[PDB]
Amino acid sequence: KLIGHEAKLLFLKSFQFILKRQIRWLITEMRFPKEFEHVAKIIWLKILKTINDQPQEELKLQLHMTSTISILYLASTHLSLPVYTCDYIKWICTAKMPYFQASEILPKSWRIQLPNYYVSILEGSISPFNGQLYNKIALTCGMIHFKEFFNSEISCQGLLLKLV
DNA sequence: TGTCTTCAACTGCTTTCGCATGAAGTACCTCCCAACTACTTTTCCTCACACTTG
Repeated sequence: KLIGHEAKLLFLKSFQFILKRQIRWLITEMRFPKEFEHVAKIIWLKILKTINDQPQEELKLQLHMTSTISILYLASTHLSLPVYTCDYIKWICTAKMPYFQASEILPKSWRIQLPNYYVSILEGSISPFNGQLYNKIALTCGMIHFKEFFNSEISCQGLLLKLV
């Protein structure tokens, strides 16, 4: 229950946390050591860097339901473990991600922090339409300047195998 | 003009001494309160049309 800059800071924070919860199920899910974990962490560290700069009263960050998986997606590609469609279907099928419902938090309290303008608009709003999902990845790459930072992006002779 | 006589209406009382065990007048209006559903609210997000090229 707070509006403005600090409302945003915790909106920020909550976004912070669920992604982390997302990542660890990621590790249990695939089991691809420190590596998957730390690359994902700095990726968002890098994402955060940008958010602070256009701060003042910049509230454009309200990253979407898709922003988080785009993050995990790009981090995975850096590593280049899998694929997108496969990942998405697997995730929906097993709810592997905490993606669809945002009640997890650890907030009970973050919830009450008045999901207000933001945190309420977090965790599970709706399912991806048309490019309502590849477009975000591009935006993340732009903010990220991801291609310079990470090697071999979108690759995978494994998607071909998956497909045949 | 004067005195006597009756009847009926009204006054006042008819154990003491303690526990009990207190309750209860109050109508007209109400604003507040509690409610169900619908509607509205704040912040955020993402795409779209057009113009110009050859």
